Amino acid sequence: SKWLEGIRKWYYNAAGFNKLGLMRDDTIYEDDDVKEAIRRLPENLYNDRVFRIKRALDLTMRQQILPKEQWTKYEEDKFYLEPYLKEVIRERKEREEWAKK
Amino acid sequence: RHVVCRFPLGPFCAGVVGHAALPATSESPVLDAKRSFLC
Amino acid sequence: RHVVCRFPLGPFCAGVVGHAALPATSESPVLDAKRSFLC
Amino acid sequence: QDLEFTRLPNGLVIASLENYAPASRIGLFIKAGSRYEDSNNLGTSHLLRLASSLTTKGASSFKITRGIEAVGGKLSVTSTRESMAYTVECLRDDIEILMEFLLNVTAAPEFRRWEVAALQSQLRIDKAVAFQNPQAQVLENLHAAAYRNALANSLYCPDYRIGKVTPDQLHYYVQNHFTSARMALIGLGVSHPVLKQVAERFLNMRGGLGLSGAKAKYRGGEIRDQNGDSLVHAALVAESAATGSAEANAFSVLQHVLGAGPHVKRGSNATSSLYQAVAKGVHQPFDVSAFNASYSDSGLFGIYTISQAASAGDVIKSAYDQVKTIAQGNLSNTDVQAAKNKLKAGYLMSVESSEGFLDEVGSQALVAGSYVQPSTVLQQIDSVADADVINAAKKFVSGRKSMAASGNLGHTPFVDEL
Amino acid sequence: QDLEFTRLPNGLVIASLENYAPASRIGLFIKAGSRYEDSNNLGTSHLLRLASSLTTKGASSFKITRGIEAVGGKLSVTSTRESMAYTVECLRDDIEILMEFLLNVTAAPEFRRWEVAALQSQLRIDKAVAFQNPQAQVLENLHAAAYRNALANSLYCPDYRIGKVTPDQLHYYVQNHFTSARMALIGLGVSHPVLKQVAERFLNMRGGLGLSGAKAKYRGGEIRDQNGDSLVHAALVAESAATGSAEANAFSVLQHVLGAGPHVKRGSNATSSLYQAVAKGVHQPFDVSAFNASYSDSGLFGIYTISQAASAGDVIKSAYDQVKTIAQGNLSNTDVQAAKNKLKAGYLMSVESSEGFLDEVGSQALVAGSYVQPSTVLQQIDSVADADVINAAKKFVSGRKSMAASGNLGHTPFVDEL
Repeated sequence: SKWLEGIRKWYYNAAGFNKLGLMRDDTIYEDDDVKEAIRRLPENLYNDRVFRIKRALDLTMRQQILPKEQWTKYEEDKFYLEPYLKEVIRERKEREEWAKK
Repeated sequence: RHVVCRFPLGPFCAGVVGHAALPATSESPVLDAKRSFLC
Repeated sequence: RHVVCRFPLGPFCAGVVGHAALPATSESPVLDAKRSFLC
Repeated sequence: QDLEFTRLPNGLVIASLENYAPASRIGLFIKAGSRYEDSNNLGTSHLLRLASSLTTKGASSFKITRGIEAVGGKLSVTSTRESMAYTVECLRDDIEILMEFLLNVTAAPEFRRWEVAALQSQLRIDKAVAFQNPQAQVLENLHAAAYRNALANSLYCPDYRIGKVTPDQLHYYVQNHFTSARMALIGLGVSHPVLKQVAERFLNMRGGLGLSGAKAKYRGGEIRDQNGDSLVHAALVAESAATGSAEANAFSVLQHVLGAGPHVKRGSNATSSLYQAVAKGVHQPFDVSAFNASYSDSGLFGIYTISQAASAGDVIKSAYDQVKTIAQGNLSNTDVQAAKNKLKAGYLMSVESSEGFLDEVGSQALVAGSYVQPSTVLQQIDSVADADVINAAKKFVSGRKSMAASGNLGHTPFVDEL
Repeated sequence: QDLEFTRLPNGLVIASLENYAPASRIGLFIKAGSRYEDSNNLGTSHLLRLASSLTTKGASSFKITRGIEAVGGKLSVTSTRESMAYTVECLRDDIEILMEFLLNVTAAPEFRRWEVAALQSQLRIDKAVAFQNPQAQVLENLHAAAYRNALANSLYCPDYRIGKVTPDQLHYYVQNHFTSARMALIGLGVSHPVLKQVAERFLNMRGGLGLSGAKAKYRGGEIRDQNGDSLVHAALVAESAATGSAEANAFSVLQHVLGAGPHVKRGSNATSSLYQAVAKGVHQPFDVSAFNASYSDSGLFGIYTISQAASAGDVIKSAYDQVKTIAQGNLSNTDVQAAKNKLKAGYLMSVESSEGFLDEVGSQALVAGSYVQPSTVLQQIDSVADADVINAAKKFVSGRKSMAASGNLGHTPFVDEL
């Protein structure tokens, strides 16, 4: 319940990708399914993701962190990529299930 | 009789082959039936 | 006058820049001048 | 047995014939097509025709393709300027599955952005393949010249619209034209109760007549292509009649008087009045025939000729003169009887194939209200008199004419010169 | 001094003006263009215009390019529908050098297969660059629609002819159109005897009065291009008088009555009758002027309108109504006088530049075979009466219409609807 929410928020703060302005779905490993999901993103979301990732890379190059008020809040972190990734994974699972028989 | 196939020649003027998906189009009665014979 | 240059607009509608070879074409008065006033 | 007909309360037509054939073929004829596009969404029907295999709310693209192929069935889309037919063919033991796919494709599409964007290039590929033969482009230009509002729209997406057909346009077109009243579910090798049940299951939604198409207006213009080919294809037509009416039968009999089909392979087209009329004047390889298009709003009757670039004009003149000869009352009764026999035999052979019969029944259910037996159609053809054919020829001669040519066009006449 | 105009025995016309300017400009105007192409050599004039720097009998392509660029000179070809003007401009001392190059380009061309084949793609590049602005496409369609032949040919090679212009066609064109009686050699900053000597040295081999094209036959058709652009460009014209006649002066005065173009940057074009007539009912971005093409055998006068896609019909009808009102006699003497002032000022400004003066003298030598002082041109301009302008407007209103449109169309009328 609220205990799980508290530990999840603590972990989100500890995993400092919000300190770089990134969102959770910007840090996922770009395997084949994630690449296909990115390919299906609408143009605005793709551009926003590209800029956020580039800014994070610049910050890590300078070994610096975004101002405290610019960190991505846990409650306002939107999982934009999750639906597309889920759809791609379902399609892959369907293809594999067909291949089994 | 109400198809665009008023005369059999002409309709099906252009239609692509296919399996499980094969679009086709139908213009109206046209020529190029005996065109091949002459030359 | 006996040139197709009837009004400043139109003739020399599509003249490409160049040096030592620069072809140009001339049609007749075709408006589009003062069109740029509004988007 | 006998074809069974039904009109559901929402307006959907259902026709079922049980011929006990090993293969069942089910079609869904929707009163969509190019004529129901406007200037802002040209080519939408082309992409819709190409997008039968895309993902639907019920089944995915992969599922649709694999499931249809597994039972060896075929899913096809045939689109004219006034109708789109989605047909599924397979062995009767496994028809229900295909029906679901069919009734998904036309009732719960999704038009996912990425799928449509991938499909865009297929528009250009299909257009190029279709235009590989000159008749397609010549007839497209002929419809563009003859009509101005609705039927002028081409069966193929315009070049500037290849990458611009958005999923929103496809959704709007489907929601406004794939309606219950605009649909008819025909089936060969199926029982009426199953067809009715599946229609209730899927085609219950999207009722009403849908978005109404604008009445076709006759333009009477001309379009010249100038593609530089040795052979010139020239079509010269005039507003003939609307399908179904007695004028349509008169124009059909007139077309078979002039001579449409080749009949005897490598033959001199002796019965074909146009071919023999042109032949005595032109000795180069030409081939000519009579064009006859019938639509709900209007129709176009005329002459379609192929000719050598140098002599093309002469050919057209000769052909035109021949029709004038018919228009002046020079029409033998034996010629009319032979044309009626040819028309009746051609119609009977058209509905011989399951494809032809299904398309005929779908067109009758969509344009008309019920299905008319072939005997009544033959009676209608027989009722046509010589005076009616002469009047049709007179109407073609007098009416303002639209022309479309493609070729060298150095010696091809204009409409005014005809 | 004044212009030294002279006609050579072979028919060649040489004119020279010594204005003592530091720069010297020599043009060779030839009565060759798209008008003098047939259906089999369409695009030949385009490639010929693009081929001013190919290898010749006297000099090679490398030699021509490097020699012209070394002295800083410029060689350009301006090809209108019925004329083609080569011109070399450089400093007064080096002009002689360029002169040779010029007369090697025209008198003794040498089209080598490899060079022409390499040049072929330049046709596509140049046509794309030209068609970047819609006015070019609309005008090509307008000339195709208005005329059946001759002037119907476009200034640019057809797409299907891009890679099919053989060197033999270029040789035939040059031989049959680059003849002495069809040429004129005009010079600024060049002494007359030197120009005569160079003309004798080069422009004597080819006998005059080459192959002559047919008279352009007015068609009065229509060509509507659906390209989905936000702005619709429409040109609605009718056959006016040929150049050099009094009625041509009347048509030009009428054009300046309606308004040829703006005289104030970002101005409202208050004196433009067409602009004010359209503005009264259209509150969107628009532009309307009077199109006036004057050719040797015929001419076109009409209205050119750029408008919104949904408002194109309103703009076209408003401009046509204004022209009709002028035709009925609603033309003030003050307006005619103002239009005459605009015409005289525009002509003097056009001939004010060196390029303008050169092209004007070349056109006069190629059409009338003689030079007319600007005072005589002004006297002819002011000799137009209000009655003449009203009659020209009547002729436009009561004449066969040819229209070319490009844009989203949909709300753009047809020629019959006007």
